Amino acid sequence: PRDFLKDGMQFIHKCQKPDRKEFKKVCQAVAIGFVAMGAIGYIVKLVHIPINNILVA
Amino acid sequence: LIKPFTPLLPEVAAPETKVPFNQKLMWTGLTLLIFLVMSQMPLYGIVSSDTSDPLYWLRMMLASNRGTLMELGITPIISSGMVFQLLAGTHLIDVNLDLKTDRELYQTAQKLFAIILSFGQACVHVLTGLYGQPSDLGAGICVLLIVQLVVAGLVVILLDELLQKGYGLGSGISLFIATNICESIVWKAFSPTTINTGRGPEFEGAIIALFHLLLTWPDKQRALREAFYRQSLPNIMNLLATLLVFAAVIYLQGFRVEIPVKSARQRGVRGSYPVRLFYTSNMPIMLQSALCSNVFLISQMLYSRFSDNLLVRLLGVWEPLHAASGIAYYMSPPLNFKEALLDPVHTVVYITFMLVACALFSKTWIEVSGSSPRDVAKQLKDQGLVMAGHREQSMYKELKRVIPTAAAFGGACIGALSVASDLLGALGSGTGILLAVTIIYGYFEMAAREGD
Amino acid sequence: WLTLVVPFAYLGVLIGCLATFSSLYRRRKAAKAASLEPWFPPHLQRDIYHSLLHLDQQQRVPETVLKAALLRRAAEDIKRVMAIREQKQALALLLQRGSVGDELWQRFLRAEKEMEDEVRDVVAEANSYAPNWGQVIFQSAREMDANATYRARMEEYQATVAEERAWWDKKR
Amino acid sequence: EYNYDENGQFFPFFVLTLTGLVTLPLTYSLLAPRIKSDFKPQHDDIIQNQKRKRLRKERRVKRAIAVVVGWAIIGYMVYLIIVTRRTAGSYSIGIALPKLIIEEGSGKYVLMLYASLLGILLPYIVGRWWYGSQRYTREKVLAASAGNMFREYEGTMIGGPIVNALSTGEEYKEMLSGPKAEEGLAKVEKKVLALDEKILSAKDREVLRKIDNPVRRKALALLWAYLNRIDLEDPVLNEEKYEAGSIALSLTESFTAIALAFGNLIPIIGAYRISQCIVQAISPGSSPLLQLPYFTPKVVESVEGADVKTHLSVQKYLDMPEERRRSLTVGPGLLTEDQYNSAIAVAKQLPLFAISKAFFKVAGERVVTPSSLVQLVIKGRIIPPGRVQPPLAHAPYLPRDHPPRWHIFLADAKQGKIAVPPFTFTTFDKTFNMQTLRMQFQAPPQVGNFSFVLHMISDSYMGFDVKQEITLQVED
Amino acid sequence: EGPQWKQKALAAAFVIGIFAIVLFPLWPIMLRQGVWYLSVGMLGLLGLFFALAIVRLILFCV
Amino acid sequence: TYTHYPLHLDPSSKAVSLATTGQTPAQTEAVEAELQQLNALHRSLISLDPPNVPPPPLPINPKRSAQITKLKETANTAYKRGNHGEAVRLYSYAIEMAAGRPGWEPVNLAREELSGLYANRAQAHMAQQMWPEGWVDAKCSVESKPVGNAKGWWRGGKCLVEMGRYDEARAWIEQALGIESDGGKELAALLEEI
Amino acid sequence: LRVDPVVVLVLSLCFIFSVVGLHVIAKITRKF
Repeated sequence: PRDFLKDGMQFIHKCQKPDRKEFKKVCQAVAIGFVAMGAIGYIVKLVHIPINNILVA
Repeated sequence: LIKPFTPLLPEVAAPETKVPFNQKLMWTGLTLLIFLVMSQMPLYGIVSSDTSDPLYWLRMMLASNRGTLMELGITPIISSGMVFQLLAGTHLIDVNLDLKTDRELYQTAQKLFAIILSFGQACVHVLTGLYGQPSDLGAGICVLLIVQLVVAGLVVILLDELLQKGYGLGSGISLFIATNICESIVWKAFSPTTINTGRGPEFEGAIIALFHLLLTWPDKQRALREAFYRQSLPNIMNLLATLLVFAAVIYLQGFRVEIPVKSARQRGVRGSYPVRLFYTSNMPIMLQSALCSNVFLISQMLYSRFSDNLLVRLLGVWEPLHAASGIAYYMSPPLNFKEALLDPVHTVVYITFMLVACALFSKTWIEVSGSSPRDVAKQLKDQGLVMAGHREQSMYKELKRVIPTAAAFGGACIGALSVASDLLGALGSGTGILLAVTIIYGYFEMAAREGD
Repeated sequence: WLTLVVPFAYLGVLIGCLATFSSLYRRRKAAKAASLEPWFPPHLQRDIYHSLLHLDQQQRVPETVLKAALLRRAAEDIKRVMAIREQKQALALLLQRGSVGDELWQRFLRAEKEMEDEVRDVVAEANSYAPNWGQVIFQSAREMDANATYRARMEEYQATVAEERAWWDKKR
Repeated sequence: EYNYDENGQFFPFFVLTLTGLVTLPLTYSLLAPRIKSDFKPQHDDIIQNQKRKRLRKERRVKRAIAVVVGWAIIGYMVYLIIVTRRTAGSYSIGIALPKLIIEEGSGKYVLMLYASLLGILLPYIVGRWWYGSQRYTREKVLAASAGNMFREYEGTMIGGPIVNALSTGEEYKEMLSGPKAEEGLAKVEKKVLALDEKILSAKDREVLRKIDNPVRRKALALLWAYLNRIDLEDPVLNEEKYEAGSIALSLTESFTAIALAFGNLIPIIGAYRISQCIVQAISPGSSPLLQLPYFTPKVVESVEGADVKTHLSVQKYLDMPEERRRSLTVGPGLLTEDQYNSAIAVAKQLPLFAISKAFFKVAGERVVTPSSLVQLVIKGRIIPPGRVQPPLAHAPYLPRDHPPRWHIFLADAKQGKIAVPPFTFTTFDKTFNMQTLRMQFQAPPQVGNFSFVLHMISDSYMGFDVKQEITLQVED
Repeated sequence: EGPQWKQKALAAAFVIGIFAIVLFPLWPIMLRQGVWYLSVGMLGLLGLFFALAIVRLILFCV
Repeated sequence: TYTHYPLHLDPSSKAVSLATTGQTPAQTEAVEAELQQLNALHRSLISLDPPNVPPPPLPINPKRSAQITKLKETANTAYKRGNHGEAVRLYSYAIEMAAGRPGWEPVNLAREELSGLYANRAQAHMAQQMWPEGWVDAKCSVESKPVGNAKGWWRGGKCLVEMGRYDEARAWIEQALGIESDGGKELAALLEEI
Repeated sequence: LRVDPVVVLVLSLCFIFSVVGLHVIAKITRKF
């Protein structure tokens, strides 16, 4: 009902939020990891498309 | 009872002394490229292609492809893990103590079950007539394809230890599924494959399309109207929505309610105990996605045979591959914004089901995982930490006042994030984005805590 | 029946490649481990004792000189093992900081094993020399080493009085 | 299922975007105080040139070829677009890659190229990165050097033999390769062995004579020539000397780490002293009065008496009455007034920590509990003998400039070993104002109270050491 | 020794059994219908248990 | 595996001398010193007893200890009589006699004997106003046994303070207090009198 | 039984190359 939502609002108001510097730093780190994995996978698939099409008759 | 099988099964040697962080990262980066290049390579003897793909909805959760060397994927590892974790939780065998030889025999049995189930899966995949026909393909290529699948299964089941035994920074299962989601995002963003559906060929990629449709099209207004938001292929708006969901979940992961605590064995030393708003992170959405995939597969396999029935028709009706007007349809997420706006009751019931299911799954998982208040308070009492209250404030009371609310709120919060990312139209399902964010965040935290 | 031997041939060549690489890598690792430099400078008392034994075989030499040589060899070995026991814990605590490579740790392990083999060999030879002469040798060896280094320190501290007397006569 | 385009229609845009997304951001890669002294040492040009050579960074050749290749690709693709766009209702998917790649002509070539790449370039570069990130250790020195120097460690050695155990490094190999040894070996050995007095070298002549590999004997003779300010007569070896200085400083850092991990008092108190002597460029065992700029062995030999076994530190020298002017500023001899004035003006600016209160204290209560976390507070004003950064070391006889650090460790006297590793810091919290310094460690679980001895040993300076005795408490 | 041989035989029988049941989709069509009927009966029993649980929950709620 | 060295036993002497050419002067002098020490040990063993096996270090032959004690006693009587010359002469003779203790015997006994002899000779030298000799004798005494030799530290500090070098005396008495009871009071008095 | 990690990586690389060689041998036998 509404008691659960009030308890959630209370838990949110009691929680301490991350600052701007920490958020920016962690976002930059996660973005670095994401871009690394994605670019490696994309390069592998792109270079493997024509080699696969030449290998398979 | 599996003592004689112990010297036969090969296991990776333990590290001599220790491994630095750079060498660990190099081991991980060198063992992941092998998994990728093996997943992109085609098998031999494949004849009958363009065949219906069974366990289609499971390929997003389980790393595999259509006809590559990784058809077995990582299913034996996770299958053995789940069955033996269920056996340990249900307490059927005496394997509960923390003895060294007991856990060694446990891991040996797990590896043996994994390899035998991998062999069984390869055999059933070959002899079911999926790649071809046993009488049509021949009697010589069948055993060759069998051994070609079993060798890859053995390679991956033995390579998992190269990440788990200590040479890797984390586990192996949480990477082979976290890399495919990033792969799908980047390939959906920079796709070079053109799709000529008439009236000029267009690019499947997002940025490639925004460049092409802008450079070789008159009426730049109509060149951007179908480049910012088009519904047929990925666009720029979906990419920006994915970026927004990513930023929001990164910011929201950090909510934690620190509690003051000072030790009592060694006076003076202070500290803090964090309880994140994402308590049991990515567990409830994972359980909900697993349940949804299981019920969808069951409904589809039942409708493929008994479509002319009453209860089957009420369970779910599929059509092109996508359920509609059924229970599985209500469990299915809305396609786009207009698809949500055409039927309000569907969106309402889906929102409510997602929220309630995620919350209740988190609440019932917090008891099985062992992080319950009655457990964590006892663990802290055993470790010696006492609440740094005003006048001997108890720990169990505040801990049991904080933990259940945190869990039952984090479940609904992550469910709402997933449903908002799905309704807004972010690239990839919300489950994929949440997994790819949470796993990377956990590994970043582990790296920051260990060294660097 | 070529269709039934083709996959067997594939498996055979794969297993052969795996084995012929594993054996080669193990041999290369063994050669690299054996190519390491010795820890401490070449032993001299052992050389003198074995030269005396060879002169005996190529012979008349008494056994008192042999007992003296064995005593000196035991003293040298006890000094070596004392140094190793002093350095073991320091190297173990230092390896965690990362300021020392692994080759030094391997050299130290090989030196410890060689010293264990040497002490076993010398106590066996000593038991062969005289009845129940296996532990008294090492008691006498440690006592002789301590007394020798103490006497050296004392002579070194005593040989300085000349400079002090000269300085006092100058300042007077 | 696919069908590659046999024209220059679709791959131009794709390759142009993919090349631009890399060549656009890569172009951005291509696009505290100092002390006051009017004294310039001999051979200023050599040491200043070495100091300038110390730092070097181009960061231009690594990415210039990449940027120029990217821009050439962009240009060629724009040309292809402009040329081909002129000449240019179902379901069919294609790829924006050329046709000659999959044709029966270049298929074998591209397959062999990919096989060779993934079978050669990957393992080679991986082994390169592996064996390239193994030789450098935490203290920025070759692992072989630390391994070779660990063995030379002895039970008790201070002053003299530390230089001998330190000269056996590895950078001297790469610094003295080829015929660079026999070019100077004879002259350097003769000068060091003859000109120096037995007070500064007593028995190290034996260790200098016994060694036979002229890549270590040359380096050790050169190190002694540096540490004595010998001014050997040729303009080619001086740069090697002032470089062996910095090499010996780095090896001194490594040796301090080793001796500290071993655990002793005399080796540590000797490693700190040899670090001070190398940074200041004075012989270990000579009078510390040579830190002033215009002093020579004659002046210090004539000011602190004819022949005495103790050495007047800088403090006791500056605290004398106005007699030193009649002692060393006469001016037919030692010095002139114009130089002595600058000597005093630079002596009145050196850091000298003088602690006044060092009492233990536990956080959370008043009496310290056995096996608890106790932090010692030490506070004393920086008074020269007469997050703020301290001025750099006044040592114009080495290439690199050294920020003066301070090491605070405390040890007992009975067993003669160290108790807690030191807490090296390099900044204060601004005669001067009242500073403060803190350091925490775990108290030992006992009931009996015992005494400690803390050391205020500092590097980059010689003669500034505070040895105070404190008493710990455990009441329970 | 005899107990070790018995345990080895039991382990071999168990691995043969699991290796046989994993190949069940290769049934010889003799016992497939009975297995399907048994699975349907188990599913019906599970559905009846779930319905009984839902009814008990609705009754306790009232 | 062993490095062979061509030896040559000398008959009727039982002393070995390295034959002519280890192709290195350093190796030559090292082997020469080693053979010198080997001849020394051989002489000791042949002078021990007809059995050439050394006895264990558990028992101690009391004759040498008795001779050392009686020499120390007569030297103490000669010193208390008033003379100091023959006193320190006989003290040095007793030190030379105690130094004849072989190495296979325990080292603590000889260490304590040399401690006593050096302390007594340092005191006798202090009675002779010979300060450097007294200082080096006190240094040898305190180097032998540093625990319990309060008189040694006291004599060293007094010799220093008398002969100058106040910094060395401060360090000496500081280490004395760090090691350390009338000895503590005497050390504190000497440190305050510095 | 134990195995060194370098052996595992070289085994995986030899596996990939063996599959590639099998494919290219099949193609060669097809074209000729």
